[PDB]
Amino acid sequence: KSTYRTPNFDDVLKENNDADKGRSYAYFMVGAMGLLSSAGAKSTVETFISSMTATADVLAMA
Amino acid sequence: MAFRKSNVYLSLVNSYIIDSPQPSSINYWWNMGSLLGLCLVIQIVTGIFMAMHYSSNIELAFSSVEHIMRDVHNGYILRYLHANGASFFFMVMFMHMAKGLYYGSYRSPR
Amino acid sequence: TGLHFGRLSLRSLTAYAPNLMLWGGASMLGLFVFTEGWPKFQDTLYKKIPL
Amino acid sequence: SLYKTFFKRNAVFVGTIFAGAFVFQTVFDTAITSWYENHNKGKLWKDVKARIAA
Amino acid sequence: VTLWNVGVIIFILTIATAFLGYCCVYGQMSHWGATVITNLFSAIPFVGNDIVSWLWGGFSVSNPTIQRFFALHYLVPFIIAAMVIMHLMALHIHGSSNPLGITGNLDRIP
Amino acid sequence: AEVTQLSNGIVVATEHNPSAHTASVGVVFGSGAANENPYNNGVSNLWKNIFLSKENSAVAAKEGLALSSNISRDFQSYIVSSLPGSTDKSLDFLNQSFIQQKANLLSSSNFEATKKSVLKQVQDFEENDHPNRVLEHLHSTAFQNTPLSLPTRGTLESLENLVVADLESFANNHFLNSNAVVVGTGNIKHEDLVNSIESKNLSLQTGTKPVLKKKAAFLGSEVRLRDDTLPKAWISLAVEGEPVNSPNYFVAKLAAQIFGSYNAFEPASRLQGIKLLDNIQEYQLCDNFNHFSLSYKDSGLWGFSTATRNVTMIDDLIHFTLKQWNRLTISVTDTEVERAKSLLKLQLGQLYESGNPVNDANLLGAEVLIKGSKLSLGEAFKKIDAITVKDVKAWAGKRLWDQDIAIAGTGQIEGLLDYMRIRSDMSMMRW
Amino acid sequence: PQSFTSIARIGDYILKSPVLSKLCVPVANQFINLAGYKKLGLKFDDLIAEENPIMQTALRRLPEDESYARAYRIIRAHQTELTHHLLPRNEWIKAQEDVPYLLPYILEAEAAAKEKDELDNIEVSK
Amino acid sequence: PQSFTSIARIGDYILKSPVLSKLCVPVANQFINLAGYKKLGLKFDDLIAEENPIMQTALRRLPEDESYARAYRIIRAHQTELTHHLLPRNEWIKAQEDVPYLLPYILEAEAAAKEKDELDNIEVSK
Ligand SMILES: CCCCCCCCCCC(=O)OC[C@H](COP(=O)(O)OC[C@H](O)COP(=O)(O)OC[C@@H](COC(=O)CC)OC(=O)CCC)OC(=O)CCCCCCCC
Ligand SMILES: CCCCCCCCCCCCCCCCCC(=O)OC[C@H](COP(=O)(O)OCCN)OC(=O)CCCCCCCCCCCCC
Ligand code: HEM
Ligand code: HEM
Ligand SMILES: COc1c(O)c(C)c(C/C=C(/C)CC/C=C(\C)CC/C=C(\C)CC/C=C(\C)CC/C=C(\C)CCC=C(C)C)c(O)c1OC
Ligand SMILES: CCCCCCCCCCCCCCCCCC(=O)O[C@H](COC(=O)CCCCCC)COP(=O)(O)OCCN
Repeated sequence: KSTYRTPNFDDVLKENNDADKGRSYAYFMVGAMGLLSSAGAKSTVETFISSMTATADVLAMA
Repeated sequence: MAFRKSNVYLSLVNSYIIDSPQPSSINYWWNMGSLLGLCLVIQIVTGIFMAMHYSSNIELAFSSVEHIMRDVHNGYILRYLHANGASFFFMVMFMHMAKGLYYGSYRSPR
Repeated sequence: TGLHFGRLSLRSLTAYAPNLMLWGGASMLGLFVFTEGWPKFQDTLYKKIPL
Repeated sequence: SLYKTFFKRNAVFVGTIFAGAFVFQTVFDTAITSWYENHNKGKLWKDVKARIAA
Repeated sequence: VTLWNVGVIIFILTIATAFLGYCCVYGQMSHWGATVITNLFSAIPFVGNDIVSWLWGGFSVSNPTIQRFFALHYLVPFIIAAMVIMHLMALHIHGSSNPLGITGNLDRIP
Repeated sequence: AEVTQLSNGIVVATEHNPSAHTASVGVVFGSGAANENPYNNGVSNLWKNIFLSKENSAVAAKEGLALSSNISRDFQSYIVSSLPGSTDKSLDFLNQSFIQQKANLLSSSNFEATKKSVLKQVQDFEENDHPNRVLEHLHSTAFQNTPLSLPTRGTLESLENLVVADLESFANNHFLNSNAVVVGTGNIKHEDLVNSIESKNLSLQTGTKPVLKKKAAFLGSEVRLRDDTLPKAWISLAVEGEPVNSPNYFVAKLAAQIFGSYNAFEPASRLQGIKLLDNIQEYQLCDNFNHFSLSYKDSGLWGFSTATRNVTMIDDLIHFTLKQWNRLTISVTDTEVERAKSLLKLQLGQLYESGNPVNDANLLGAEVLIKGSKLSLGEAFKKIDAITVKDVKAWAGKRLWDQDIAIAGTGQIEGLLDYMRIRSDMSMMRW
Repeated sequence: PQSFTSIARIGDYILKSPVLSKLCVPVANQFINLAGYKKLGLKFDDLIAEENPIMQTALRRLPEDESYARAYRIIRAHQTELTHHLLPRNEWIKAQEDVPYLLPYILEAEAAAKEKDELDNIEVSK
Repeated sequence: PQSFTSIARIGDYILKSPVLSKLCVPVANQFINLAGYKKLGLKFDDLIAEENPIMQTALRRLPEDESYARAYRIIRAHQTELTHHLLPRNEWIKAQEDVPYLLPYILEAEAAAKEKDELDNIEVSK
């Protein structure tokens, strides 16, 4: 059939597009995933960095 | 052209992890090879930080691993992440190899 | 008539000026985050009453 | 509207992500330590140290 | 220019490597050389006295100092080997120069 | 020039020019392809060719008359041209073709030969004219399931199932006096035209055309028609833009003039003050491009079309072009805004002050049908001269920054990447 | 990376000055003879570095009779150095022949690139 | 990497045998329906691996009407598996259509490569 007739997408389309309704709920999840990953990638770094500090039996002999 | 395509060092990154063409139908069994690259980074990093406190003499070796687990700050996290990390490294490799054995990835031209 | 620049212009230095200290200061908006867990500067870690 | 300032730039949003993660750690820790110590109250050392002060 | 800048990074990592290994001997020059060099980072404002106690692992050049200097000393030679690979890659795109300082594309031998 | 409208039951508009050596008289209707359904798509294109058929044109050529017609989305036109001292015959011919006797034209022999002629035009269009059929497919995916998606020529599948009764039904509902404007351009006085119409008691049909249920709605989408036997790639790309009777009508037109049009083989077109050309000419990514701002009764489109033979560097062309669009929100210079003011006035002067009275009759009738009057060219220049740098940034941050897109392509478009790699280039976020 | 427009700006002020052109020109003639490029069979404009767009433009526009002779002088020079010798004294470049054959093509490529930058970042009179 | 000449050598001995073709043909019909390539919209000759010269030769020589239809069946199949669904029951390949459209082009590419090797390493009668 003709290429100018588009197939049906009515089972996946949102009734009210509201340009900032897919722009608010999509980006809130991408921001939350970067907030938790910037806090998790920091507790990791400072956990390895603190192993190089003085140990328990060196502080006792201070 | 874009800078990621013209620079000598970024061109390799672009060709491998950005613009590399992939088949659309590959499933989650094709994700095990990236995990094995994370396993190797975990095992190497945690080992450098324990090696600063280790002693390899046969009369000092066992008691040095207990010194890591009692006196070193966050030392029990380093070791257990290391000892259990190697068991996870081998389990992902058995799944990687059994994948290639199922889908025929060993055949020509690979 | 002309404009001051060495192939990056004050055109996009003073238009980029609100940005290059905000986006440029987006990396010690990172120092809020980058620099605790240590007793380095606890004068400025726990000072906010949320903290 | 909301999107033109919440996340329009990402100097708006990598600074808000980073600044908001610093506040998250403190608030998150105090809430976990309060639930952990109250779930196991009576067994800790500070409770034992308050029962032998005769 | 990029080939010359990767070279300056190799030079920094090679001074570091040679210093750490001279301390693994723990002679009389090995102990007092680490004392006067690590105490130079005490003059950095507001973070000086905390990075020195973190390098030493205590309050002086002592046993944590020598055990971590040896483990870093095996590592850094393998970082140099990766800088050398990047160094050769930057030479292959334009090639070498010649003592006359003019183009060499008219007379080449393998 | 100066226009003059009246309403004696019939809306008569005129634009006199004493320097012209010809005169045009016609009628413009306020219905086009956007007032059709998918079953009768192409019925307005058949009325054009029935009016221009050989036995009708022979009757005109014996009195010194030439015929024309034009079909668009919002209007249709039927023009008669003559010498200045023969405009009374122009109206009589138009009387016995629309007001009376449009049944002699719809005979059996005249309808079959006309149909066969139209099926051959639309077939050669779909197989040889690649720039224009890719721009038609853009309207068809951007406005899908709305009236503004249908093509103006029709399709080969809907044209074959059209009979005479479909032509007569469409005329009873749309060729109405309530939906019509009588126009006159060239060397013709305004009062001589209206008195000629009053001396005849003309009336096409009374009024109340249909209602048109749905409105036009933009949808972000794509359609790809890959053909590896053709030697180029043709691509079009747009966002939602401004309709007519919008306040931002001339601001959108000015923003398209900033990037403009290009031809790689013309030497002077390589020297234009357009910053995008410093990126394209290094590796010669394209042969030509042109930026458009289209406007209809309900919606619009803003974007560009391109054709290229570098089928391995398509992604760099689309990337570099969309990074310049971002500058309209962030960093656009006062020099770029003053250049575009001057060239836009030259572009509008050539369109409205050409020599052809037939082109001026189509512009006048469409404007009077859609806002009641016609804006002067001296008033449009004053609006263009009052646009600032702040007005461009406000328009772009609403219409361009982080917004959905419509895409169409044909040819060797294997190198055209997925939707989301292109959608992401509409916001910088290195910022 | 000093521009040639600037070099000639300074040089033509020295040469058209009576008192300056008698203390710096004798000094500059001994500087060229001690350098020794004329003994390898080279003119000065062959020594200029050519890994930049203004010099790639000047070499495309050079006539081919002069371009073929330049490539032979450069090949002959690379070979005189692999052997650690100098050429015979009757094959040296003489002072009459040491002319700036490439300078005029360079100055017009520089004046056009500067004109373009002044127009690409201009502000308007209004 | 069993040759197709050998597969048909064995198969045509089974089919032209009365007693053998009634125990192995019913078994082979259930083997094809349990495999499930016909439900993705594929014929068997689409599944053959094509990273070798004898299969690259057969595909060049395939007519273009049959080549354009093969590429659509392969694209439709990658998309059906990507979604973890099967096609409708009226778009499945039927047994009449499951014909070896590529077998004859393969057998003539194999008979010519074998003829060449027998001549490249022949010994002479003299
Ligand atoms: C320590 C490391 C942990 C990760 C290791 C395992 C990860 C790889 C395992 C492969 C797998 O995913 O299992 C699928 C397998 C075969 O099936 P298949 O390849 O045809 O379909 C794949 C389709 O893309 C799913 O993904 P799907 O496309 O259906 O939807 C996305 C899915 C995301 O779920 C996941 O994250 C999976 C990791 O959505 C959700 O689940 C939302 C949550 C409600 O069928 C199975 O379920 C078998 C389970 C695995 C048993 C073997 C291992 C035991 C030792
Ligand atoms: C020398 C080295 C030897 C290495 C041998 C190591 C053996 C231990 C490895 C354990 C992992 C083995 C799992 C098999 C992975 C291969 C890929 C695979 O089987 O996936 C395809 C299979 C088919 O089912 P699908 O619906 O996904 O269809 C897609 C294609 N037909 O989809 C499936 O995954 C099938 C469903 C899941 C089966 C799970 C059964 C348990 C598998 C063993 C796990 C370990 C013991 C419990
Ligand atoms: C592929 C990478 C590695 C693997 C698979 C691996 C495996 C192991 C295993 C299984 C153990 C014994 C765990 C236990 O039961 O305690 C171990 C111990 C150890 N490894 Fe690793 N290792 C790896 C990398 C490294 C590296 C790079 C280092 C040094 C830089 C290192 C340093 C150590 C040390 C010090 C111990 C003794 C302490 C302990 O028992 O945890 N490892 N390794
Ligand atoms: C482990 C240390 C190094 C290794 C293995 C190495 C290796 C090489 C090699 C094989 C070459 C090509 C042959 C040659 O020009 O001799 C080269 C060239 C070069 N290297 Fe290094 N290099 C090292 C350190 C450095 C350093 C420290 C610098 C500068 C700070 C440097 C700067 C250069 C430059 C500029 C060239 C190009 C010279 C030319 O082509 O004329 N390299 N290097
Ligand atoms: C199929 O598509 C893919 C694909 O999906 C992927 C993921 C990849 C990439 C896959 C990988 C597995 C990446 C490869 C990773 C490695 C080879 C790991 C090697 C590097 C390391 C293990 C890091 C080593 C660490 C150090 C040298 C430093 C550690 C020590 C520290 C930080 C201590 C420093 C001292 C002090 C005092 C702070 C592909 O190449 C690819 O092909 C196109
Ligand atoms: C974890 C162990 C490390 C082993 C991996 C080595 C990676 C170290 C990076 C070293 C950076 C070297 C910079 C020196 C040259 C600077 C001059 C220059 O212009 O070159 C730089 C080279 O930069 C890089 O090498 C980083 C690319 C990642 C490498 C991935 C293989 C120009 O390229 P680049 O774009 O990356 O830098 C500017 C950023 N806008």
